[PDB]
Amino acid sequence: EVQLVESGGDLVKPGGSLKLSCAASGFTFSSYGMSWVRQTPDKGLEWVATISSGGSYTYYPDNVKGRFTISRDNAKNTLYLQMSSLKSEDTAMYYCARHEDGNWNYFDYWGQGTTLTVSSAKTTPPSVYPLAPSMVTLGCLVKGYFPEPVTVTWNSGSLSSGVHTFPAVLQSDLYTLSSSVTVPSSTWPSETVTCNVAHPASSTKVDKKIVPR
Amino acid sequence: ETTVTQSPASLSVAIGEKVTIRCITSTDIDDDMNWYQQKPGEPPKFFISEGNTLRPGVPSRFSSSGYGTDFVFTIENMLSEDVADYYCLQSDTLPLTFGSGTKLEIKRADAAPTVSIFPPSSEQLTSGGASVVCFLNNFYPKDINVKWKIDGSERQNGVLNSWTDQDSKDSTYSMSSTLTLTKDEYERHNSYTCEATHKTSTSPIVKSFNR
Repeated sequence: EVQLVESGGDLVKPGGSLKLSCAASGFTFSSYGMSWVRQTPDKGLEWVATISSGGSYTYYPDNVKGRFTISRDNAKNTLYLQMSSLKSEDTAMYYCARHEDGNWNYFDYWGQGTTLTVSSAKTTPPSVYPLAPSMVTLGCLVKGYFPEPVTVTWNSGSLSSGVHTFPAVLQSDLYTLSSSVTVPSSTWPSETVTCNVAHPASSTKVDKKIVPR
Repeated sequence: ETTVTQSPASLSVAIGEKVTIRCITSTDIDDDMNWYQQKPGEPPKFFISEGNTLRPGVPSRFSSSGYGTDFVFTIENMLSEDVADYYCLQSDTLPLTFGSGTKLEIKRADAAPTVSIFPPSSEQLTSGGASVVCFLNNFYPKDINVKWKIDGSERQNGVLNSWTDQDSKDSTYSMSSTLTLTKDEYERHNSYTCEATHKTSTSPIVKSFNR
């Protein structure tokens, strides 16, 4: 079965450089054309670059030619995307995809995708605030972190039902999001309800207990 | 180069109904039109390739037609597992260009939002800030309007709103509304209220607190 796994997504300053890599397995790599496609919530899917099976031909759209460089290592079965002079506009999720043809064609297989963030903003852990007040509804406010992502669970994943975690919204400089969980009234505050927030970027992990005010 | 106009952008339909998505190319593209399905969080999934040929493994209820500039993708009868985003891609000339997509929504019975308000947490006031959160949960349709009134008077500066995707269990929506404001501004007022007008109610459902 075909498998494509890319890595290298990270936070980078404008004008900086990055090198995404894509590991391919489950098929004879040197026979297919490979490619990079990026996706944003406001511009959708967007083809970034394609390279032929032999590596001889490489194609790029205008907006990215000159700065990006696609390349392949047919011995290692790895694909690469060298990016330079990144712009805030290159911020996107980058997908590694295969072409069914030896040169270029439609895309039949896609990797999980790696996310790139170009910004001058500094990595900063979030401030976690507990939200205290049939069943009751409690919440958690994760404020001012950067970059994404942040992992929010309740009782370390013990509370699954009734949880709503809203998409982070880019504030002015930093992100902020909220999560709410609802539980039977007989279980709170008679039972403790903690909210856990992990921000891998800053190696931070906070546990905030929701106590009645 | 070649431009592809997809439509409709978003389509709300109920289970079992026919779904028709259209993609029109600016230039004759032959039969080199492809279609992809994308569920939230996951990457695109190849459904139909050049020549309107179904990719193997895709249910027969999916199909596409067209040659030239007018292409049609249809789902005979939409099931729960079909709720996703669909994209068309022309692979006739560089640059490869995709359609803008069609986001599908499950049409379900209306439902009022369960609103609740939270005054700022102690430790936040301590750090000089004061955010007031208001959760409006499990409602539908998604269209709703929230307004923050700091003592009868409305506020527009300092509001952050986030919505969730259609729930994969009850097909409903939920949104978070956060009124942030200086600790001072906070302490120097009293009645904070969260007003929400939803298709499901004549009277704007209100939730407030004092001090």
